[PDB]
Amino acid sequence: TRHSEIIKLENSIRELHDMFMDMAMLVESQGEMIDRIEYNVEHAVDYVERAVSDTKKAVKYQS
Amino acid sequence: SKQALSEIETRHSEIIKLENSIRELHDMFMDMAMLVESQGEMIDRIEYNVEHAVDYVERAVSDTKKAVKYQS
Amino acid sequence: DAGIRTLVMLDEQGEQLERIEEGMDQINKDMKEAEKNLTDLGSGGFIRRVTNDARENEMDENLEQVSGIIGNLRHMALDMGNEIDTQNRQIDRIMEKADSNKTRIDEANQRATKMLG
Amino acid sequence: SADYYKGEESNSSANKCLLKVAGYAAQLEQYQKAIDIYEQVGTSAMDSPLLKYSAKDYFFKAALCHFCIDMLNAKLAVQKYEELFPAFSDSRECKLMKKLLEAHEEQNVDSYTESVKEYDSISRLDQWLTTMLLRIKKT
Amino acid sequence: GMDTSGKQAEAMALLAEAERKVKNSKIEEACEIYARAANMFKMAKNWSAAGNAFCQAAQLHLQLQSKHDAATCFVDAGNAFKKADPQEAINCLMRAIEIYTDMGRFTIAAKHHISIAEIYETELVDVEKAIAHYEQSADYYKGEESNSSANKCLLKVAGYAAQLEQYQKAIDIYEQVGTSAMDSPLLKYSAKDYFFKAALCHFCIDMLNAKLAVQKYEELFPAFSDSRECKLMKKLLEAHEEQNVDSYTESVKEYDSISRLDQWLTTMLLRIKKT
Amino acid sequence: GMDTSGKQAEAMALLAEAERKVKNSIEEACEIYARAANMFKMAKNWSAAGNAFCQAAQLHLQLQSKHDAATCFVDAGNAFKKADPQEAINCLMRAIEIYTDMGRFTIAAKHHISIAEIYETELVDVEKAIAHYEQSADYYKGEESNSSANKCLLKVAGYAAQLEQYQKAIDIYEQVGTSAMDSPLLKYSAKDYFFKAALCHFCIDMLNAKLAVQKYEELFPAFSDSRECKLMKKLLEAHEEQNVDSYTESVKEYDSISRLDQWLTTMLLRIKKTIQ
Amino acid sequence: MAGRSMQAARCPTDELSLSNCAVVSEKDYQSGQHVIVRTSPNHKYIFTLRTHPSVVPGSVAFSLPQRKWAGLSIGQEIEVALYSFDKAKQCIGTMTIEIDFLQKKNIDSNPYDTDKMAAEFIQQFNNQAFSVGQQLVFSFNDKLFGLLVKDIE
Repeated sequence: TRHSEIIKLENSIRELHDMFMDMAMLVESQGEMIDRIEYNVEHAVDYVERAVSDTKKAVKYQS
Repeated sequence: SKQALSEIETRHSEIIKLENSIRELHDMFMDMAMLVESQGEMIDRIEYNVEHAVDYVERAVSDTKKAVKYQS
Repeated sequence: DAGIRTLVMLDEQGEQLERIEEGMDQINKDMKEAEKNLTDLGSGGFIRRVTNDARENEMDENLEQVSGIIGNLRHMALDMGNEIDTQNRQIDRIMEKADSNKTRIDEANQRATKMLG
Repeated sequence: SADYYKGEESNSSANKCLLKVAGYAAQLEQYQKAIDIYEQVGTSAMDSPLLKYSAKDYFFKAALCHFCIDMLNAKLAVQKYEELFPAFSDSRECKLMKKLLEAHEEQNVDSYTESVKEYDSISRLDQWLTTMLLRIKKT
Repeated sequence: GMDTSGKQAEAMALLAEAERKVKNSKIEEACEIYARAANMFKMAKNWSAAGNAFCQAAQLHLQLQSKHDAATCFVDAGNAFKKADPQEAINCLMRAIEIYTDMGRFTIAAKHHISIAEIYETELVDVEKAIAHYEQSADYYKGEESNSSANKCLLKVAGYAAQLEQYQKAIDIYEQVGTSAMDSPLLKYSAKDYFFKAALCHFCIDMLNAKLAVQKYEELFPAFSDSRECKLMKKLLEAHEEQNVDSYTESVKEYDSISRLDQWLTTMLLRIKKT
Repeated sequence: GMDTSGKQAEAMALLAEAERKVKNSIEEACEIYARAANMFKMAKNWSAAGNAFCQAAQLHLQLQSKHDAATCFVDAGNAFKKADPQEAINCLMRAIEIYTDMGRFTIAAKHHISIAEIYETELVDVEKAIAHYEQSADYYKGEESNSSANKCLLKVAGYAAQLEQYQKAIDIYEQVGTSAMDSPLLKYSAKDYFFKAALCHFCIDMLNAKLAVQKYEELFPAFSDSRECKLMKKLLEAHEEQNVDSYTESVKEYDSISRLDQWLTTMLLRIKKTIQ
Repeated sequence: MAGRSMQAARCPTDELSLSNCAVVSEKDYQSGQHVIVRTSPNHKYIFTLRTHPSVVPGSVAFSLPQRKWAGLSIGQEIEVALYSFDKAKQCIGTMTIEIDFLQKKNIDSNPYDTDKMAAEFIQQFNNQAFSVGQQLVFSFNDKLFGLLVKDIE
């Protein structure tokens, strides 16, 4: 009985360790991706703001 | 008896290893909670930025619609 | 408790991610329409009574609880893990959408700049 | 803020807002609002697998809030809470409050104090939970 | 099953109408309707001809003054060919990668490289070419500092090298990855597996220097002793030092009793034990 | 491979074209320089790409552009990261200055963290790394990013304790522990911070460490139940009598029951150095 | 002179194994030369070379007692550097050695003339390297003895 419970616990701990390492790698990758997307969207919003401001000023000057 | 207590110590030998493994898992849980919290706050910040962007985009679309309607 | 808090936070993050994806889709549709209009403008046992074993009962209960807790945490961890893969796939999809949207606005700006000259 | 969030169709935040509101309100000795909000949050989270297990804590909080009303309906409330969520029996909270009620039935403060000390030793308690426990002791 | 026939008929009718319109400024409309026809044919589930039509529409778009649309059409055509003649998908994805690197997009180019390597190794038998693609993707990610993708590529190439008997490359990659993980505050525990893998790679070369390798792994990372991998390693060493068959058999049975061994690990262990 | 030679030749041709275009005199020159530097980077010759990127950034800024120039400068610094850290550092400082001028706190903090990482990994400097980490922590605290600021402060305190006097380390550890005490999830780790503080206090003086651990026990009731508090008490009692053997026995027992971070051992040895 | 890489090999002849001499190939070195075998930074063993035609070139052959003393392994990689003894300081005056039978099957109590033992030891091991604590096998009266060097003068 001792061997059965001990081996069951060891297998459960190993499985938990494996899945936790898997989600740790996935979370690190996702954090890198989200860090990238913050900068990307910031640059995109700045660029579109610049372009629309240019459009508005040009149309106002021309009319 | 000497043999019986030697066997009892042998049985106890595995308790320390199990305790170390469980404390390892507890530390992993504590670390993962911190990473989840950091991701949550960063996602909230990104969502705030997206709300600002969409509000400005809607305002610009309204202005463009007004301009085309009046000019046309 | 740490497990539970992680689960709830993951739920909230997933909902927020869905919200941002919807926002990006709306952005894309509206900007496309605006550009087009502008162009148109132109069983076992954990006990062993060998020598009384009066100091082995409490260990069993702790072990029992730990084994049960680990069993539940196994399923719990699986459930919490399931969400992250879907979240990552959604993140990749928004990656593509944001890149496409950025390129569209850039090309629109280029066309706007080139139309005058 | 919660009303605005509901009007914006943005879920997963109204529940936490109501939970915090109930936790704050229970400080000022207003139980009906706290009971209603806690039961609403519990029934909302019961069907969600992610928060279903955590719903037990909400039920325990509601039971603690309902405990001060009167022991007669508190037992019934606990029984009712156990009836709707039979898995609630797995949580040690059910046995904890059962022992506390057994001790209180004959003004035996020693047993309740021992139970609270054991619960604190095994796991730390929250300030609000400790305050409610001391208030129950004052009875 | 009338649905498949109906979808085929609709897609071919749309393609014929697109051909008529383009035959009759016109380039933009022709390309748009051709893309719609390709999408309809893809929905029709005729994978080979759908991919052919989609790639033809992509080429017609290339004829038009446009780049990002061209590259998107190329990648979609490659995905369509994924379930067709792999060579056409490979060529289309190669051209898409060339265009992307022409514009400096490292991430999508490396993703496409990994995709072509994966399709080559899963469907075809030539994995060595996929090794070159994986190495190129890893170098690109290292240039972009994409730690996760570069680490995954390095691990995959090291595993394939170990499978192909390239022991030294696999051992070097595993040692580098383990050292990198150990230096960082996190991932240091997984370094044990890399050391175990690296030690297997070394042990297959010889048994005399296995003692030196295990000594290096132990002293460099004393905590590695607690890992059952080191216990199994020393047990294998003492078993193989003498011509006794029962020792390694009971060792492998004891280790397998806990958790099942993977295919690569099982075959590597059987190979080392046999020789 | 022919790829490297082809990219090198294309970069040279594009550099010549851009130089001729500017000599005649404008965005076409900047685009040509950027493309040439991209091909240079493709060729794996990390050196000499930064010069082209800097020229492109200067040409772009010549027409008042600040965003594209800043991004190009950041890319040039990344390219110089391993080619020449001196120029990568200069480009990163320039980017930080520009982003501060336009008020981008998040980007400035990120650049401050990157510079600190490069200083700690490539060059040999801790004071500069500590200053950069503190600046990034202040910026992120301004940006309500308490987690990263606290992490940076903890790293700075650890560096100071390892090399500098312990007053800053003691203050940072105590503040972080007090803040965590209120935080539900991270209240438990406050014990480790208080453990470090007590151990660091041990170095300053025995009676001071005793008073500090007593105060920590009084403030945090469960600290009395913690094994670290018992170990500190037992160790202080043994060191009061100048008994090295008991100190070593306790250290060995604590290491056996649980492993060490590889820094607690260093601090224990340093404490034992003055035991006499 | 600076040292060359070599592969440890099996002793070619049992007679040379009894002589306890480091056996090498003709192309590797010359008979009688003194070498130092570096197995690790802290493991340098001084041996005397005894070339034999049967030794494959590029390999250094060792006997079982040599492997025991130095912990060598058949096929092990080592370094070998030529060395010359300082007879002005390193000449051996006296050798107090302890002797324990290598084989327990034929242990005997027969008397042995220690004078003849010393004479044969000198004759077989003349101009050969010996260090304190060294282990070897010595054949006397056709009987094998496990000699463990204890003291030298």
